[PDB]
Amino acid sequence: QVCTGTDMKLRLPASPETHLDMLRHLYQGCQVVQGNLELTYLPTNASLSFLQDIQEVQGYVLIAHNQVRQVPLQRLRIVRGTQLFEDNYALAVLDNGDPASPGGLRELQLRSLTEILKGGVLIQRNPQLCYQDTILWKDIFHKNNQLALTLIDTNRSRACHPCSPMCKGSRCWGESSEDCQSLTRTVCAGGCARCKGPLPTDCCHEQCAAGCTGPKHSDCLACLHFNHSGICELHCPALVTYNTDTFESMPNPEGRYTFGASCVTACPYNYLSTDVGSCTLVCPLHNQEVTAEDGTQRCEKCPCARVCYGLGMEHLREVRAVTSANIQEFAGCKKIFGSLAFLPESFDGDPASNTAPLQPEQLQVFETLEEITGYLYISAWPDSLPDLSVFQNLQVIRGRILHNGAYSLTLQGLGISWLGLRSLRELGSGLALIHHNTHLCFVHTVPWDQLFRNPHQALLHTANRPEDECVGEGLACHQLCARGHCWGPGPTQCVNCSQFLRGQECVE
Repeated sequence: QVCTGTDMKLRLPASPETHLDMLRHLYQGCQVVQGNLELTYLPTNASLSFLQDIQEVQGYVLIAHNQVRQVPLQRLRIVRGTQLFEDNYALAVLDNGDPASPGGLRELQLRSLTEILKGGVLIQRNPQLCYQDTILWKDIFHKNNQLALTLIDTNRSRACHPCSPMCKGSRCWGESSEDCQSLTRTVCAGGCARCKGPLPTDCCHEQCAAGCTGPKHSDCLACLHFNHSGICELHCPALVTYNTDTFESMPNPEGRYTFGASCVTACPYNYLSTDVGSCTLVCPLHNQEVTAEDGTQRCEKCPCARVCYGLGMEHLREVRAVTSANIQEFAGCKKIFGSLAFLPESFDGDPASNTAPLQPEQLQVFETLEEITGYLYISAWPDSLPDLSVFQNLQVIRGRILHNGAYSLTLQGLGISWLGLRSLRELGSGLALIHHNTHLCFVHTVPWDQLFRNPHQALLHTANRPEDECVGEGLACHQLCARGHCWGPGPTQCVNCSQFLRGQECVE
């Protein structure tokens, strides 16, 4: 039902051939996307039926470089704009069309889109796309949307039928009567932000987003603010309430944490239950996470300890890689509050600053690491290291921060023959992708279901050592391994032991 979004922008996928699986696993059956929704570089005949469910995007929606003729986000209603494309646009459709039939997105058919809270719209360089000029974008933009700006590229290369004859004002996202625009703001009596029609009787409860089916807080089709068990309120009920006479704090049985635009009993697995009554991925300043017995984590106020940070956080916020210059900052860590990334640059070095290449002996810094808050991205690696022994003691990747916003773990272009991640027990989020590691095997030897914690997790893989070639060398899990399942060759690599261990080897 709820899944996170992505942060790829216009970056090409590392493995385009796995792109549809990436998207299917991340979004199939997801109605609400935390963060941004991005579809970039899809093929003409791509199958995106799994995205028919999305109703809401917290951030921006980007459709770009897609030759996909149809992108059926027909249930999308609300784009919140909490983060914007180019820091300004809630919606962007870019580069759709070729330079017997041509590819390129033809129409958007967003029959459901009625609200943009923040951010503008960009529909540019899309020679095969029509009806981007047939929307009353100012109605969609919310009353409090200061960037109610739409830029349309009308230099089209395709002849199109005018909007369905059934569209009011000829306002549509397409040629069908089902592709016509609904109006929720600029048609509202009394100047109310949202309504379901032209009468004062049609004004929606203030707490409603994108319209309503009636004036009650239970009639909102979506909340502007928060959904408390179907009830829209301007805030979630205080997690801790106050005494009638003294106003002293006391637990609120009706108290909830704010999650997205919903109120929850407790924050979802791998989210932080902040003491203030909110759900985060990252604790507020001067609050540390505390792990709960139920798999949730909570943020409580500290006088804080020194904390290990990874990429995308703090002073490493603008740093996209682990290098020989910053590898030492992970010394002594059990957990990293951020991501790790090993790029060819990490291992090639960078003469611009006379920085030495990262050496394999420096990767030992992660041997004490049990948990990664963000993602682990390895697109380079010493070939002197046949496995990932470096992370053999890694137990958990929370993946709150994903690579390109999609992967909690990606490995590509390595000389490793097996992974060997003996201690890995959990993947909190995102997908994993392994590719173009033609020496690598022990891919199908670890049911990945044992590490996954939610319905949107999957392993994507390609261009690894062919399974047939690997087993042809006699490479298989030791018969002593529980279920014959392992991370690599040898009894030392068993996912579990049927008998007992000798050190890490399963023995009898």
